Amino acid sequence: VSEYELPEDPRWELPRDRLVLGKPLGEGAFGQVVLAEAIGLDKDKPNRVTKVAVKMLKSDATEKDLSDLISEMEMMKMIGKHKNIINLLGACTQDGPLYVIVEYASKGNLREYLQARRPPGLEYSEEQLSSKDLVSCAYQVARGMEYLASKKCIHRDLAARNVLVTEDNVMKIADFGLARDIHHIDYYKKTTNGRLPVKWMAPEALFDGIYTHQSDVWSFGVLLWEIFTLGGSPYPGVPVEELFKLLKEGHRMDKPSNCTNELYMMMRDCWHAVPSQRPTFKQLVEDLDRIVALTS
Repeated sequence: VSEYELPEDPRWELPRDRLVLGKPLGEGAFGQVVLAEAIGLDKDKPNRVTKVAVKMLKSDATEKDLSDLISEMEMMKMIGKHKNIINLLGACTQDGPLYVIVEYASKGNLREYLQARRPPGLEYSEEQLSSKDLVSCAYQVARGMEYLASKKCIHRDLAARNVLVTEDNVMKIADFGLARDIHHIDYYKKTTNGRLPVKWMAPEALFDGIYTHQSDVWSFGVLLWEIFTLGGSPYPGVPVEELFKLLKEGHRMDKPSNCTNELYMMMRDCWHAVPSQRPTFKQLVEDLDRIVALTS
């Protein structure tokens, strides 16, 4: 990207004056997000302003940070609108910093959201959620991922921290900087040493560098475990340095406390050693729907 100079796309281009920057939201690693006001997005009612989130490069940006930003933008162009995916609102691509303008989620990411609602239990440290609530979180994220897979897209970074919660408590998948398009190819091969959090990586992705929708399913299993620990961190006590060996020996996380055996069996299913023997996101959606219907 050190000189692939960005083209223009009038469909998505929003002039920089129609954007007013304010408080910073997220931080760290590959970029930076600030809260902003956008003047006349939907056009047909062009004098109202919308609260939006703006992704941009941070202070000491690297080539790959920029590459990731651009890629996130284009990927979100390809994916399209869906109820459970933070969708693209616009972009500032010419004559200044790259600005990727996306939907704003007032209630933060799923991990924070879940941790803010932990009952005063012994396995821990707002108002609590019912079982049907959590299972509905799982269901929503599953819908989003099913849609992603229908569009031949691999997220590669599916985790609680990358799921956002809206004002109406809707789940919306975010962070597409590492997302890859696998239209008309069997898999995606990763660089020699990856840039994705190890504890969410499927074994075939960690050891062999193969990414498919199935590895995303693995990640979703870890996400289930995160949801029903109400924001716990995967493989508690286990340092990354020691996870490898464990995974190569068949180690799997235990059943979280407040969790049915059906859901833990779903987690274990997502964590199958053989990728092809894992459920698809469609099957996961069907299952989670069935379970939602049988819960209160």
